[PDB]
Amino acid sequence: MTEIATTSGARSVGLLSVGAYRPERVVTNDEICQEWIYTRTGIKTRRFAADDESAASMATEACRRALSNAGLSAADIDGVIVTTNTHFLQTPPAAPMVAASLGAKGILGFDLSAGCAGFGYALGAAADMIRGGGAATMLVVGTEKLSPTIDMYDRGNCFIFADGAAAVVVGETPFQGIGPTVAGSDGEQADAIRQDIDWITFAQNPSGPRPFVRLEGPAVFRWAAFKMGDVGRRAMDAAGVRPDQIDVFVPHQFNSRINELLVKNLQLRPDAVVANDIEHTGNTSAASIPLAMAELLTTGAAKPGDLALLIGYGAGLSYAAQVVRMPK
Amino acid sequence: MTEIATTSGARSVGLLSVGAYRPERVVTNDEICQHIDEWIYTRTGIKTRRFAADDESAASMATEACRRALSNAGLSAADIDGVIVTTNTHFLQTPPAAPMVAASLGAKGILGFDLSAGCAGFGYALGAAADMIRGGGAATMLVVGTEKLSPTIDMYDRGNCFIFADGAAAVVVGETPFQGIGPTVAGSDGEQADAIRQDIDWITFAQNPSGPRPFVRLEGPAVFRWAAFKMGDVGRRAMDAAGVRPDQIDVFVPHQFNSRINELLVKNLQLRPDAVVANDIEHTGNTSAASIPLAMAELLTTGAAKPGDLALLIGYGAGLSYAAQVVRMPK
Ligand SMILES: *SCCCCCCCCCC
Ligand SMILES: *SCCCCCCCCCC
Repeated sequence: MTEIATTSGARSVGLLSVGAYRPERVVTNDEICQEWIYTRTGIKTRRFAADDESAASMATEACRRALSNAGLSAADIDGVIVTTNTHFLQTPPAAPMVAASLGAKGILGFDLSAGCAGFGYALGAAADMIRGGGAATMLVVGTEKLSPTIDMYDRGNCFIFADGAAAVVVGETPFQGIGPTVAGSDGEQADAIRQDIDWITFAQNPSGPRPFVRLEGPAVFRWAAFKMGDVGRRAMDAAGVRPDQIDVFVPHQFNSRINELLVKNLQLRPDAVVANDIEHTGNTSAASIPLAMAELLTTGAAKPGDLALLIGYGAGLSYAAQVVRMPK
Repeated sequence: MTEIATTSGARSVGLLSVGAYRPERVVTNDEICQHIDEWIYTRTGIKTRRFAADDESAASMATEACRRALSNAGLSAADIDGVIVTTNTHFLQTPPAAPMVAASLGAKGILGFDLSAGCAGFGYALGAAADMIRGGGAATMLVVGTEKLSPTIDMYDRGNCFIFADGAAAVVVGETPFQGIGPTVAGSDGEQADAIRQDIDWITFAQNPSGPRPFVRLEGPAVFRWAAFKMGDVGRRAMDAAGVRPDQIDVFVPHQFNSRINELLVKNLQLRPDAVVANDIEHTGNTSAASIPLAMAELLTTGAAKPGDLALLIGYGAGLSYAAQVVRMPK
């Protein structure tokens, strides 16, 4: 029964920085179709990536900005996790591609897919790896090129999804910066948000329709609005923080009315800042939460060290939540 | 500034069991390779491999492997707090497979995500699961490598038609009396991402689906050279991290990519003459993320390895990615 070593890393880990990338093309409600969109969803405009851009290329840019904001270079990073739904290759994964693009072609890394909640899972996994001693400093980047997956004839969701990327640096902090991860799924509602035709079935029958994103609105709305408050409470309990201590709330930027209901259910202070990046960023799935954090810090709405509650929710029916201290 | 709480989990974690699902369709070298009518065997060690049915998926096979893993641990779905699915052949951008897998086992509600790191998916997934359990995020998890690679194969690709295959195998990861999973050794060579790849991205394809379709492409010489050059060091780093010597390893479970690579690695790692070396590749081929746990499953089934034998795992593949650890054999 030979000894296998037990190891550990730094106990206190937090967000050292965030960097964000949004593509340049402003897309209006009048272009992604064929008066009440803003009212119903909270969206006015979104950003679409260029043809030559990819989830991977945007991840690279966000990571560059996150390193710069941390006072770090790529040689300081031990690992990278890319989280996404729009890396349109079965292999290779985007993480080593990003690693090489940053000039650290040899560092560990993998891709994490958990629908919209990928970021919360990816954060928790980096936190755990570092505390476990598998790394000291990591990049976690949510990146999405959703624009090509949208059926422009589907008024059900055509105005929802968008493009962009955002990265956080995660590493040793003087005090705990990332609370315990509260996560879960509802695999019985896997169909509620989906690619409608798998790629192989499509490739094997090219005379058929191509795949696009499909959404089941009432079922999604119902689930989020009514279960996400209890998830938020578990995240606050686990972190040992009270609802009234939360300065910033970053729900997934999926729909404004869902997020409005959550705020009331969660019993946060009246002055708690609630992320509304959705209005000019739309729904950027895995990139949503860190894009919203960056946006709040940019505008002055949040400050480094603010207590933020993050709740990711979406496809698979997956959610991941945690309390953090704001970076930068 | 009030301080954020931390949680804690098990210190000592291990592979409690393995469960293996192999689809029933047996495929010979003749059938998958247009160019061949015995050298494929000599050059790679592959004689046959299993192909999933048309109706089967990476997700469906994962469920089956999970059921078997649970039964092999004497546990139920009630005992699992998390599932990581690792694959390269879940052919949906969304939804992920992990939640539908969890539902399939009656553990709807439980956390889960999919992990992709080419062939090295399993080692990263095993590493991630151990980390999560020690961090207090879960107490007992399923980690399942699953692959339906058969429909990605170009039967005219003389360099790779014979390589890839279907299967799934899961491990139950949980608290043990003594440390059962050593630290994770991992890394990449992102500058060689094109070495193993889908050749046409899905969106580029979606715009011209009546033209050429995507298939798996592999630059074999490049991959052979890199594995033979690099994996010895990788193996040594995993043993060093676990605090073990080469002569202490009982079972060597390298990725089932090519038998000749794996022989070169045995010699390079300086393992014991009598160290048991995984050769599941012979009738299973390269099942990517399912390879290591399927190979563990095979050594146990044949009784070539026993539960508790000290094992060295090395995964290597696309991305150019690798992930390694010393573990005790499950079952
Ligand atoms: S909440 C996550 C939504 C992500 C959707 C991925 C795109 C699916 C359509 C592929 C054509
Ligand atoms: S070593 C990892 C091999 C994974 C191959 C995934 C399939 C890519 C081609 C899809 C058409």
